[PDB]
Amino acid sequence: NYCNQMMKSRNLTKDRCKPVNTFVHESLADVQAVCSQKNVACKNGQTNCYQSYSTMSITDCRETGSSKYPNCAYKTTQANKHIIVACEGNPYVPVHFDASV
Amino acid sequence: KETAAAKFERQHMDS
Repeated sequence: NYCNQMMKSRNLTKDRCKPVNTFVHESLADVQAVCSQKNVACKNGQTNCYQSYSTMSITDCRETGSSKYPNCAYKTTQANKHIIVACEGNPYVPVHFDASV
Repeated sequence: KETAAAKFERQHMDS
C-alpha cells in the first residue's frame, strides 16, 4: 500500500518502524502559507502553531498492532482535514506537524 | 545535516 511504500521511500521505516506519519497532498507553498494563518497553541502549550483556514487532502499512516521491524505494516487512512503546524525560522516555515482536525 | 524544515518536507510533503 501507499503508506508502506511512501514511508520506505522517504527514509522513515528503513532503519525502524515509525508509529505514525501524515502526508499532505498540497503544494509546498500552500502548506508553507499556513504559518501566517490562524495562530493557535501547540499541544505542549507553546504558541508558534497555526491552523489552516481550509481543509487539505492528507493521508494518515498508522502502524498495525502486529507490526515489528523489519516487517513494518501500515494502515492507510485518506482524509480532508485542517492541518496544524509549528513554525520557526526565517523565512517562517513549518518544522513540525502538530495535528489534523 | 538536514535542517528541520527540510526534514518536515521529506517526511510530510507529497504534492
